[PDB]
Amino acid sequence: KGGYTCQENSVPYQVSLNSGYHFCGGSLINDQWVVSAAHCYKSRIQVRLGEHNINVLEGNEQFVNAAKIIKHPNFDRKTLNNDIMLIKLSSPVKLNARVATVALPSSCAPAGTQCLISGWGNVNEPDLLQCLDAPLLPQADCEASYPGKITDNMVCVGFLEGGKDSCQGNSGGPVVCNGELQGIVSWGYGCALPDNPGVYTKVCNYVDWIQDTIAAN
Amino acid sequence: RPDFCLEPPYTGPCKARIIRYFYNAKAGLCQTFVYGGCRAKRNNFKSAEDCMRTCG
Ligand SMILES: [Ca+2]
Repeated sequence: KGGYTCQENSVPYQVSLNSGYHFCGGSLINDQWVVSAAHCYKSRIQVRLGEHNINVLEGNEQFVNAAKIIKHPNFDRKTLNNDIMLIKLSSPVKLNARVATVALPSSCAPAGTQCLISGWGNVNEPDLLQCLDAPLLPQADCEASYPGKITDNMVCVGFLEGGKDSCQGNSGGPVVCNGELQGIVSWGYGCALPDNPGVYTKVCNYVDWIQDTIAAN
Repeated sequence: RPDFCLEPPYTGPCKARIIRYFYNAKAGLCQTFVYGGCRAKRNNFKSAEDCMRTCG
């Protein structure tokens, strides 16, 4: 764990992917497109926006069905390399104070940059959006923690001493640094274990693929 | 029964929250567990029927 409950609607680009229940997160990058992790693929997905407590109808939510789901063409289910996926919504959503988009990276954020990670974890009890402030770690530290498992399309975010980390339910969610989406919650060995910080898809390596895909679809 | 049916459920390294079934040797039946979305082991089923058929 280690996170804290986010201030209500303070992360307006955060979405919940639901196929009967919440199973993954995602980010709204424009009024009709969401970015998430490829391992979050399901044939039928309902996107829920403007959420805080996913177990109660609060009044600010928008429920929209996914029209097209496009996984990165080179996604590897074993290594998790290229763990990224785009979802086009059935219809554009209404952008407001509680539902907004997040900017794609203008470049790759350097190690040491402080970021915000968010998501819901693992029927009437409150299930509130959680937040965690954590820095991007240097590649060498990431590699040392996961020998032979880190590719150039991944980045570690968190603490080598563990204690604070993203966990199950968080996959596909945003890692935002200086107002730009720099990572997507992907994997890790356990959660919050020392010497095994979370691994995230490095979004700056995919800006052109994202833009090219949205334009062609 | 097969050896993989006696292994504890495996969440895996991915961080999705997907409910799957696994055969619980001590209980004598299949129960649910949270699967992470990648690298599933064999004691992981999309339905109790399948789980009970394969590991019952
Ligand atoms: Ca709600």
